[PDB]
Amino acid sequence: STIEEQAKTFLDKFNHEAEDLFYQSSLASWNYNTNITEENVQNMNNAGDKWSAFLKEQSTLAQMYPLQEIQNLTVKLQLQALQQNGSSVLSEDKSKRLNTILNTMSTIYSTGKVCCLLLEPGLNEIMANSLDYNERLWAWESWRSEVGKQLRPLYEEYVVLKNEMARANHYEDYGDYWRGDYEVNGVDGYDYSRGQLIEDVEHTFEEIKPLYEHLHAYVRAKLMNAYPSYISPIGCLPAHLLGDMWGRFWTNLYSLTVPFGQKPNIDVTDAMVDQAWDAQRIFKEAEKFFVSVGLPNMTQGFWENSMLTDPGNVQKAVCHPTAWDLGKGDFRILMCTKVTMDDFLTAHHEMGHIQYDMAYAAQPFLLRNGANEGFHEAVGEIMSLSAATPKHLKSIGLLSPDFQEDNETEINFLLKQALTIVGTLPFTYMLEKWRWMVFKGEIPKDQWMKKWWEMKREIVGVVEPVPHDETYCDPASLFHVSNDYSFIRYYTRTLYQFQFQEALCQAAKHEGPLHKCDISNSTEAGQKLFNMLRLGKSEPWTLALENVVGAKNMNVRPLLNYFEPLFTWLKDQNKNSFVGWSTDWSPY
Amino acid sequence: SVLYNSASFSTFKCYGVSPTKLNDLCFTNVYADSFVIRGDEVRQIAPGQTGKIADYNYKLPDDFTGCVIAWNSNNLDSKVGGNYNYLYRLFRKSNLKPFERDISTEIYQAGSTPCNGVEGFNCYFPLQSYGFQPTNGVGYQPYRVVVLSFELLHAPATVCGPKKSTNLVKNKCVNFNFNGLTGTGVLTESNKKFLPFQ
Repeated sequence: STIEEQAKTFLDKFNHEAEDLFYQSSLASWNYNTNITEENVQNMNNAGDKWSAFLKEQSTLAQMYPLQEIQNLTVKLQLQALQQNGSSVLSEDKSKRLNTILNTMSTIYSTGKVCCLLLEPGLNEIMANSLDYNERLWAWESWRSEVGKQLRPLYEEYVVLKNEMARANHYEDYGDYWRGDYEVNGVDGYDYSRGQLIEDVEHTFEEIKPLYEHLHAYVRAKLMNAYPSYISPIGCLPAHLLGDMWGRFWTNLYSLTVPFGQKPNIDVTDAMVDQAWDAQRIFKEAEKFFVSVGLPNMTQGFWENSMLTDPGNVQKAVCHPTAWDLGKGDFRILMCTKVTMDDFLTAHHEMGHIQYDMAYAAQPFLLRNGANEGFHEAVGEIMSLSAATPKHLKSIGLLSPDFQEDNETEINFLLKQALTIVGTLPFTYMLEKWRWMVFKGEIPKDQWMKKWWEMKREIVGVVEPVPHDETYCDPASLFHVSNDYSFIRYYTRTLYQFQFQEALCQAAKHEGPLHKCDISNSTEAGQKLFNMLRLGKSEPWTLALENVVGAKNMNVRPLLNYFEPLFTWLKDQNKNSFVGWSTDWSPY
Repeated sequence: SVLYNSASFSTFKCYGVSPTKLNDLCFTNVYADSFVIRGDEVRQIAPGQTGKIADYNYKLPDDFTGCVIAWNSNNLDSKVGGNYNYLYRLFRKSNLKPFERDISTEIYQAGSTPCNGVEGFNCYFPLQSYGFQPTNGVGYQPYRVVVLSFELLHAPATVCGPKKSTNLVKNKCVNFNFNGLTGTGVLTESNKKFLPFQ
């Protein structure tokens, strides 16, 4: 026997044993997520202990296999994600010390009380619905003086420990670990080194600034009615006037900014009460969306094992919107589905991930994963975007076939989407580039506050509402930082949302703007969609993008076509105030 | 004929011999290979396939003159949370001829190191466990496949088919056929007797 022939024996040996252990790890955790019981806590720890020990002992037997003699454009990609060094490459002393920091930063963030008052929905309502300048300021200033102080010493050690871990896996700094997933090396023609990922984003960000300047000027000129003195017509915006605690989610600002009071958005909540919708017809109408397009249908066990109802009074638990994948043909969804419009738009988000896992059903367990971390959520965004067009809701049961698309109605529809998709784009791009310079050496350890505040005025446009010092720490109180996660997956999610939508809407005779498109009864747009979903981890992300769009690089052009009517209305409205912001202005 | 329209089987494919011609056809020896496999392994049971199940476990010839009976249970059998009752061979260092059973619990040798007894590296366990769970989809359900073997040798075939009998009309000059003797006459009653062995 040779090398590639004996390598296939270890794959089938591991796949026939990992799927049995991974199914017990997800089944034990599913019982705790559907019924609060102390007995289910021990079953999750016992199932996770055997899974964590079996994965580490099988990776050692694959270390002696050469990583350069297997050529098949499929098996080579499986060994790169299995023969990795991982967090156990360091010594036994620094291994247990690094895991302790990850548990302390998550405890303070989850128990951060302001005396008591919790974060959400505790301080979330104060930072949104308040209509005052001296009321919502105390909720933001006290959060940095209590949570930022307890996370400052735990964040300094997080930089030095994670930097040495990345250098042991043949890299430069810690920033290369998050970018190593997009890096492709070993195939033929589909190569993509790290020298190109650094320039793909910095170029498209220069063209989105004119779109952000018109959106930021509309929020600044709107708050001048409530308080003219506190808001400068040419200045920036304080950090306590963005809705979110960290200034990332601008969805709460939609309640204070309303362009049209005559033609508001559509509401399909009352239309489902008369048509008998007992939280079951939502999934039935959503099933047809994945049938007449060219995608596989559902299964019989999907409607009998996935808890999609209410726990009632005898049982109670949680239901965070997150898709599950138990494996071996078992797929369940844990979402409390009610009878309103909020649950109708979010039903198609996790539903797109179900068709993703069903694409690579005949593939081994080592290929049941996306090409990158920024592609899993990209499948759920293109399904929820088409599920919000009034034309899509007209051909189904709910809504009235007498409603037509109005020019003034689309103005309010693009405003709420610009405060979430591109609303967090400048904040994500700034926070991602700021952390990449800490591990390198461009930002000193004692110059975090001096660098973080001077970059917000030049990109986001947020000054200092209250003078601080070099002791506070703002980025350490983030859900994706205190729990060890990457923020680069959200930046590419907003760009890949419009790239995959323009390709499907082009074959469906829906050119021009993307807000009037409707993916329904289109067999051609469904064939190209299943190609990149079936590939999974078998092929790099460069091939998955060409099969739908046609290229291998990101582009901001499809992002501007969806906001074309919004960019024109903001230009003729913000011309009376000021287009831009002055970084030399300070409220104090 | 009664085993085709019984409405108790999922799939019923016949190769070579038609499913509507074996009712009155004689067969020498009739065999039945009853076994249970997975859902994706049902398509592999065909004269002319290959893989890891139809090559090392149950080998099928190039030509097949019979039917393939397979239904679904997924109840009265199987378990929740995994199946730990039956096993199946995955890899094997040597091939097997068609119509041959392998009951040797040997160890597959992937590398060049001698296995059979000692494991650890390049010596994996070939017998794998199933996954019959009623909470999965369709391709993960147990299907009991009963392969029928229809052979025709020089031995006198004693397995044919029941002939359909009719009524008995008398006092009429009609046609009859008794023991392959085609005749046309009147079947009138008789009082004399013949011999019991004739």
